[PDB]
Amino acid sequence: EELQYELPGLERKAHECESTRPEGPGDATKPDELATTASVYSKLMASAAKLKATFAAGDREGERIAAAIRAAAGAYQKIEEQKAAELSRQMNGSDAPPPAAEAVVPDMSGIPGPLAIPSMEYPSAAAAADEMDWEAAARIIHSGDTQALSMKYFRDQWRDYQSTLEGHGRHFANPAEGWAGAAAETCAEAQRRLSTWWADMGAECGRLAQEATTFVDAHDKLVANHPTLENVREFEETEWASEWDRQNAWAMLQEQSEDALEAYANGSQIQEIRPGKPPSIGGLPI
Repeated sequence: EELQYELPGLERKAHECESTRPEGPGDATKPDELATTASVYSKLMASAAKLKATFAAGDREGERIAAAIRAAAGAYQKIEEQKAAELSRQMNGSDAPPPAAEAVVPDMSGIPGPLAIPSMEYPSAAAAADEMDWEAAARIIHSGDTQALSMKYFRDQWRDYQSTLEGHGRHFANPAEGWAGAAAETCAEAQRRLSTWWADMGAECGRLAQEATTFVDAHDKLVANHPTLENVREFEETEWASEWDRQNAWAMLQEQSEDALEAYANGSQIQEIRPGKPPSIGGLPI
């Protein structure tokens, strides 16, 4: 596979590899102060943080491929000068001895290394959630955002970032024009890895959104089935026929709360998002 290159084509490709990735998802706040809510929330935030840090490592790799491409181009530039010099000495009857042919493996030595992906310890829920009083729980639920709008926006943002990252991957998928040979194939391979990984990162965006969806759906259901703060008022303002009736009411509402919180604990269980690091290009042959 004979070595062919077009130096501007190599620039264009290094340049595409440096394409700015659009700013990612914003942050989010908890819908309420329930222990279950804090637990699921801190998990989703931890996944989001892990993804953002991972994406930053990805960026580093794009820049490394660019630098590798430019190192190649630099090497081909030297080859081009030698060939021209060699052709000149041959044509102007120099008859200096022709220089020895020495292959040159592009110099990678100044290219930045892979980016560290900081360790984040993933939060773990309570083995058995605390029992709660229904008025106390209604208060906690309804003093927050019973619509979990922040979390829902967070969910929307991550979901929609998936297509961004898939799009971003395509900056890498195509090999440079007019480049052929071992290095070109190696680099195309590295690009395919990085390009494919970005698409995987997009899919992880999808997975985080599904996890968030699972959470906000569960929270919606919690708000719907749990006694309301208005139920607290209504319990007081209601003229109860007898005290016995009143106590059965309290019990019923208490069991409503317990059942809703139990369903919330179960239904909002989510799984850790563990994205793999990006591929790191090595160095090109010659």
